[PDB]
Amino acid sequence: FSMKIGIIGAMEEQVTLLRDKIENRQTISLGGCEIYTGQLNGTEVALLKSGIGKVAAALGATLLLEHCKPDVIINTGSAGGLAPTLKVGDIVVSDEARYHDADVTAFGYEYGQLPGCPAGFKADDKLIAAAEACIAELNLNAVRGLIVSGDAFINGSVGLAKIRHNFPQAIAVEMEATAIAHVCHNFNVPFVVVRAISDVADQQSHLSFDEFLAVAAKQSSLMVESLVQKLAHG
Amino acid sequence: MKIGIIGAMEEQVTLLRDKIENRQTISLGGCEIYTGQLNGTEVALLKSGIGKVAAALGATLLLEHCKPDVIINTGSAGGLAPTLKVGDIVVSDEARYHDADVTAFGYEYGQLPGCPAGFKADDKLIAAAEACIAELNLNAVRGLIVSGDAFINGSVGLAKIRHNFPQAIAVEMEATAIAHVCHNFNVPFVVVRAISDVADQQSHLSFDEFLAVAAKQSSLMVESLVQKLAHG
Ligand SMILES: CSC[C@H]1O[C@H](O)[C@H](O)[C@@H]1O
Ligand SMILES: CSC[C@H]1O[C@H](O)[C@H](O)[C@@H]1O
Ligand SMILES: Nc1ncnc2[nH]cnc12
Ligand SMILES: Nc1ncnc2[nH]cnc12
Repeated sequence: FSMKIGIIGAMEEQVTLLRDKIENRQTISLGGCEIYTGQLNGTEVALLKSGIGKVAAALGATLLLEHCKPDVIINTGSAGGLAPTLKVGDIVVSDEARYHDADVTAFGYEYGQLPGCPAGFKADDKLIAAAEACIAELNLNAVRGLIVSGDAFINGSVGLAKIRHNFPQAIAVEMEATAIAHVCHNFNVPFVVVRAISDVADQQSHLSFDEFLAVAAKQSSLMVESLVQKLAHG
Repeated sequence: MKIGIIGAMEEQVTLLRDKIENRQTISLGGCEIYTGQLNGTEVALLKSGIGKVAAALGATLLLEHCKPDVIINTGSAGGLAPTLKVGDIVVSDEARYHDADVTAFGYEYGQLPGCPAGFKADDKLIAAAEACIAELNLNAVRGLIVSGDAFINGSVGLAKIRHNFPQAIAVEMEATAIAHVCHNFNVPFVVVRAISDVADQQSHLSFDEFLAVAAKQSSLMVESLVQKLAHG
């Protein structure tokens, strides 16, 4: 009864459903980001709409941490599926997060790793578990694994193949997860990514994203709502 | 007036950290902020770490806490403009991401949704920097600086930047992130960095050889600029 859960989403459509569910909501506007406070099923939450990309997410994650001091962070939104058994709508939960577009290999850093940072960032084990519990209880299809981020919308061709080559175990790709993980790592705050698949990152990813965002928002949202419930009670 | 200064590597901010008097260190979000005076001018120097997220994070803490009036981003860079040479100075007219790509939806290459395609550095700050470059007889170039989370070492990487930004004068890894954050906070900025390599196949070796040189030059520039900004 005194846990505050931070939730971060990039686009308005990706956070709109959850924003409308917040009881006693209030709006805080800062650094070009918006933070909704209130409760979601009796649980105190702080929902930030960050904007797209690594820097936007970092700026927002920093404002959320520094200002709302949430206990854990859940990054939601959509993603391009890379793992074979993923279909539009299915859930992906992060085990870990890595930048697919960071490269200081010229200095002997592991591909994806930035100097001063670990090669990848680990999601909180308990958060991952509660998320798997929800996945099982809602009976949805999900895959747990490495999620990779970059400042590009993958659309097949070279972009896609480079990622597949460098991160064969990557189960999905998007644009904010690793930045949020990087910031939480610095603030020593537990995180977990729970996203719904909107496309498969090929030549059709753009059209698929357009046709299925409502579906990904709904599916990811249901999971987040359920995860907050699960986390604060069980 | 308080001038905020951001640099990535310790080696890149240590000379400046040393001259700060009435010095205090604040440790937060895994970044260090050194507040005090640099030759009579109030400053806040942040060692951010390498890359866009590291810089965005550091910049946000700096702005949201020390509330500087302007931001000076320093450090080094890979020369792209034909006349640049190790030690030379590049000044930002503007900064753009060379690795952001959401063109699949119609944004300009390098542009992220919700942001202008590029971020303009402050005219006054640019003018002051040019006056210092002139007063110190330094060889410098002004123009577009492109940032990315990759160290450029010729080959395909360099080719991609030549192709999307034939006009870029230099490449590095934090500038646009800092510009982006200053944008959201309405804080003017300017980038002043020294060339440590020319981003070719030997950039790694050259970065290694001229580490110190870069640090000294960029530092000298920053001290002069701070001074000019605060006392004419
Ligand atoms: C419109 S670019 C794709 C967006 O959806 C996912 O959440 C990505 O991370 C990005 O925010
Ligand atoms: C060690 S990778 C190159 C570094 O020097 C420049 O300042 C870049 O921005 C990065 O911080
Ligand atoms: N294909 C893709 N690339 C990047 N971010 C995405 N988010 C959802 N689909 C994506
Ligand atoms: N070649 C290069 N690429 C990226 N950042 C740099 N900083 C200095 N040289 C660089």
